[PDB]
Amino acid sequence: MQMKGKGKGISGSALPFKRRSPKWLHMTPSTVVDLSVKLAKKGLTPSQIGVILRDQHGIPQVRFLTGQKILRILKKNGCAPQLPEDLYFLIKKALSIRKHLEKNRKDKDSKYRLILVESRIHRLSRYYKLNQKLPPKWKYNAQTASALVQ
Amino acid sequence: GVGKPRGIRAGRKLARHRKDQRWADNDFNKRLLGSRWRNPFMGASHAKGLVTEKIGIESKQPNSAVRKCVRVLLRKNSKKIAAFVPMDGCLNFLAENDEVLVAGLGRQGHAVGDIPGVRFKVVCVKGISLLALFKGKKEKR
Amino acid sequence: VKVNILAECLKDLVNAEKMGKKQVLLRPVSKVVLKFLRIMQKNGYIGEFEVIDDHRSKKVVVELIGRINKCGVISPRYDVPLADFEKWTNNILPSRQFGNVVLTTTYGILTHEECRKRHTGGKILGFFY
RNA sequence: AUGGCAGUCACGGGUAACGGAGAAUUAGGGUUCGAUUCCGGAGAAGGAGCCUGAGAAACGGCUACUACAACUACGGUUCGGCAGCAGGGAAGAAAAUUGGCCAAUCCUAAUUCAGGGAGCCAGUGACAAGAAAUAGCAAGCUGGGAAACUUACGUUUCUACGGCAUUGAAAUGAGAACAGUGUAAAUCUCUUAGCGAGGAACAAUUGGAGGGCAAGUCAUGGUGCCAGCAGCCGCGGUAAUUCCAGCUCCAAUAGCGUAUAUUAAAGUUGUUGCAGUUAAAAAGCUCGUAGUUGAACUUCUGUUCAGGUUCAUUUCGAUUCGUCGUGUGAAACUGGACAUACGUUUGCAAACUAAAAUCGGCGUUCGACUUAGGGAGUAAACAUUUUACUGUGAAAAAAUUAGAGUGUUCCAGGCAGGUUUUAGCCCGAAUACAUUAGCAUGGAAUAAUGGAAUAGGACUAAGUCCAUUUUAUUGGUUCUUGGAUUUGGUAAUGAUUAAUAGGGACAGUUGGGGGCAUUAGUAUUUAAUAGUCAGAGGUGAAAUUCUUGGAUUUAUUAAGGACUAACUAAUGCGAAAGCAUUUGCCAAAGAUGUUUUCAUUAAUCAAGAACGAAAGUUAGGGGAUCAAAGACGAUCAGAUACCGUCGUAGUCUUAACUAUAAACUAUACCGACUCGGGAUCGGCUGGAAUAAAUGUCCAGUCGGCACCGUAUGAGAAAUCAAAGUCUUUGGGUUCUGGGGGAAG
RNA sequence: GGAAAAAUAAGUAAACCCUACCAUUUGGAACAACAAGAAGUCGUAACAAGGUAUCUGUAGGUGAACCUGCAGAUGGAUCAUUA
Ligand SMILES: [Mg+2]
Ligand SMILES: [Mg+2]
Ligand SMILES: [Mg+2]
Ligand SMILES: [Mg+2]
Ligand SMILES: [Mg+2]
Ligand SMILES: [Mg+2]
Ligand SMILES: [Mg+2]
Ligand SMILES: [Mg+2]
Ligand SMILES: [Mg+2]
Ligand SMILES: [Mg+2]
Ligand SMILES: [Mg+2]
Ligand SMILES: [Mg+2]
Ligand SMILES: [Mg+2]
Ligand SMILES: [Mg+2]
Ligand SMILES: [Mg+2]
Ligand SMILES: [Mg+2]
Ligand SMILES: [Mg+2]
Ligand SMILES: [Mg+2]
Ligand SMILES: [Mg+2]
Ligand SMILES: [Mg+2]
Ligand SMILES: [Mg+2]
Ligand SMILES: [Mg+2]
Ligand SMILES: [Mg+2]
Ligand SMILES: [Mg+2]
Ligand SMILES: [Mg+2]
Ligand SMILES: [Mg+2]
Ligand SMILES: [Mg+2]
Ligand SMILES: [Mg+2]
Ligand SMILES: [Mg+2]
Ligand SMILES: [Mg+2]
Ligand SMILES: [Mg+2]
Ligand SMILES: [Mg+2]
Ligand SMILES: [Mg+2]
Ligand SMILES: [Mg+2]
Ligand SMILES: [Mg+2]
Ligand SMILES: [Mg+2]
Ligand SMILES: [Mg+2]
Ligand SMILES: [Mg+2]
Repeated sequence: MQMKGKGKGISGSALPFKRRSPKWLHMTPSTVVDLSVKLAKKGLTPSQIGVILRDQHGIPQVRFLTGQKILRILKKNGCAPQLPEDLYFLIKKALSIRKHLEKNRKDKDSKYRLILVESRIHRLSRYYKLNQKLPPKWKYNAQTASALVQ
Repeated sequence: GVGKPRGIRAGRKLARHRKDQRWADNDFNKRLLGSRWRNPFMGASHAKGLVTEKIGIESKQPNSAVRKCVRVLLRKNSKKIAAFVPMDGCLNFLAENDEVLVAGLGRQGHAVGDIPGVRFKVVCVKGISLLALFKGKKEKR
Repeated sequence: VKVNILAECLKDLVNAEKMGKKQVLLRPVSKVVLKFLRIMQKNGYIGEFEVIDDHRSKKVVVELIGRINKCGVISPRYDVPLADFEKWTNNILPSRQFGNVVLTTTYGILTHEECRKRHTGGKILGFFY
């Protein structure tokens, strides 16, 4: 359960058996691909886009319907979210921590927490770099983070 | 699993571990640290020497007795040695300054339960086995 | 995490015959887990068994006869020349009468014994008796 | 030019370290040695230099230096180097004759005849190894017995038998010897005549007799914690089972003690195979690159044929002292074939079939003979790259194992077997193991690695450009052959699931988690404002202490520093240390909920970092209470101690530094399993009553402290639901221990 | 024309000295120090709640064992009491 010798459980999510698309719904792969890229253009995470398509337009599992995973759909349509949610977010809070730390240069529990969060980011870089899914010269230090802030 | 690692790729690890955790053995640690060479005999099994004087030593704990002992000077080594003269009348043969052949008593270290700081046995006087001098029909000078 | 599910599945099963369970559900399963299973089955240790299709990696249910005394795996699956056999036969097996040391070969997976027939054997996999 | 090496241990140090072949013990795995007959290396007193030669830095050749050895008429000289043999000296626990010869094995030379301390002979020689005597037989007496004869202790007999300072002759090597064998000679052995055994002899020792450790229950003598024993327990102080000695016993026995290193016992160094709550041993706690370890999918499967294989057999044929053949069923192997299904080309061979030809009889019935056709049948080219496994090539000899083989058995040599085919016969000198790295090669599992995702790939046709073999050669075209592109065609064009793994998004919610603010509340002190009155305070008793320049006391109020009561419990959160007044911000967290994405991203970790009550430290703050040191009372035989009166540092804080603590569950983290049961804390989902409550209850269920009962499961036990799923000994990984004290 | 002694430069480099450093051995004393033992001497720490408990850490003092402050842990002299 990641960086935790003691805490560990089970959040949820278990894709139902039937691999086909729900009955009630009618939507050529293309129909969705539009919503997906349209929604995406507005500036959305494939992570969030899929959420809409489930809560809003009853599409449980875009992959099951298109035969395409969201991020892929998006990448094929130029609408690819440069840096992956994964890294992006970690770095986001990783940063938020730093700002809070400044005015609270004494908050130790937070120094620690950041240490863990920065640790993770180095784990993703190792990964995303190895899958040639991020330039090798990539480096999160403080400038890589503030670089995205601009 | 247990402490030891069970990988087919981790032989090296186990190897170094054994070579290391192995220093915890005295028998090992002993011969490995050329300790045997530093004792009075310099590893040797026996040593010749000259009687420096016959002294007596007192028994320990539940025993009370005058042990016969000779202080010897080993030849090439040149050390003061505490040597227990065996059986009954034995010391009556050891004349001061004679040549004596000494050996240890049960594994070089602890002396016989009774003795205090003596680690050696006397087997020859002027190059004449003691036992021989102990039994009349054998030898005497 | 998890590793050598053959081991995961195997002990879960032993714990079964040992506790006297009437049947067992093995959660993480693979070709290996199944081959080993039909080899025990074929030799008559376990009873009929069903593989449920977990859309991820199947779950198996094995019926328990009551003849399994022990069935485990062997840590790293060392390599074993045909010459290295008696070493392991006298080692793992409770006698020169229940020879069941499953090995992996290039010739697939054979009984401790079959490997001498085919004349090859190779890496150890597990044992049962 | 600036590289080359390194934690997958460089560089440096030690080695009573020359490396192998091998040696000792060995269930398996291991442990310890290899100076030393084979091989390779190095060296000749240390060190450098050189002549010569095909060949050495030789070294039984030379030059100089350092240290030495021999002669001298002291001018000078040595064919002066024994780690060659034989010897001395030395060292020391420790290792043989200043012998013989060239006869055997080989060597050297101009070389059939010469030389060889190689080598062989012999001497010394209990290193060590093989075989083996110190007595055997019988009469008699006799114990036993015993079977008997048979109500008792008596006779016959016999026997596994067994005893004897009684009997008797046979046997025989030691021994010692004319001969013969053998030898270069000599010694010895072997064959063998004359001679050769009866008790101190022609001969057993060595080491013990409480326990471990086989053997005295002697009422034995001496000794008296003395002499001495004792491997470890322990013997011994006047009646010793361990001393001295007698006797009798035991053990191994031409051998047996002892000392030291070493092997096994040592699952007491542990890969197999340990331990780690309390016995030694989990680090205080988290992060984290090296290292180690990693989820699941990709021809499954069926039919038939065949070769053996096995096993079964209400069974068949053969043989005998235990096998074969035959049939079934069965399994699996194999190998084929075929089934969208492990290959393609070649050449060979080919096996059968469909057409066409020719030939015969009467267009057809049929037959033989041709082209086409793949299996099958070999060899080369292909199936991403290794691991790993099969197999053979290689792994010197000797040694180990081991076949044949009566060296008098045996060690062991490798010889030997039959003269009755004997101027010749028969038969031998086999075989296996050899892991680690290299080569050839068969391969389907696990494991790693790889191929088409920007795109591009694949197959195919044409076009174009570059390069090019044979065409005699040089050009120019063309063309074959490689490569580059463009295009068009073909193909289901190309991205496994989504791990009751992990990372993110999101959603209400929960917490004494944390950082800034803020905010209270009594209380302790101390101060003001009033109020009295003689005692307060403290102890078991009192005593220093305080007090009518007013104490203690009562009311109001204020200042100040710390502290958070009661609610507060096997309840909550935090990595741990630790965290409880209100309210407001700041970034964070679990769990639950998910038909959200991402899809191995992960487990643990040397290095290397973040934290870590107290106490303590530096420089400032602050200073109410309590209080180490200190000052005092009392208590005691003693009290600088346990009580009492005071009091400094600290205790509080800012900023630095310090890292330990019974930093405790004394129980490493991740993972899977297995008994029962309710009650909890957080989230969720159904339901019922009221009521329509951020409530209550019933029922589920994830996740979190904890308890109850119980185990034909664990343990030394206390005890453990894990301290369990470990002799039926192996999910992954880190740290730690190896009798005690000296010692952390 | 060959060619001895002599002499020559660069070179291999013996020995020796000086300047640093390594390895292996071995050495040393009064007083001191360490080791072990006891019915020495003084007291009594610890076990028994061992005079109302040990024990860990840190700090300060003391003939001596040890006492004392602050913080812990029970291996405790409790597994327990809002009505
Ligand atoms: Mg889980
Ligand atoms: Mg004793
Ligand atoms: Mg070296
Ligand atoms: Mg060696
Ligand atoms: Mg040699
Ligand atoms: Mg060579
Ligand atoms: Mg010599
Ligand atoms: Mg000769
Ligand atoms: Mg000759
Ligand atoms: Mg000539
Ligand atoms: Mg000889
Ligand atoms: Mg012998
Ligand atoms: Mg003769
Ligand atoms: Mg006689
Ligand atoms: Mg005797
Ligand atoms: Mg004796
Ligand atoms: Mg005796
Ligand atoms: Mg007596
Ligand atoms: Mg012995
Ligand atoms: Mg030991
Ligand atoms: Mg095919
Ligand atoms: Mg708060
Ligand atoms: Mg007071
Ligand atoms: Mg106030
Ligand atoms: Mg609470
Ligand atoms: Mg409160
Ligand atoms: Mg710090
Ligand atoms: Mg201060
Ligand atoms: Mg008094
Ligand atoms: Mg006070
Ligand atoms: Mg509800
Ligand atoms: Mg409930
Ligand atoms: Mg145990
Ligand atoms: Mg219980
Ligand atoms: Mg184990
Ligand atoms: Mg004392
Ligand atoms: Mg203390
Ligand atoms: Mg102190």
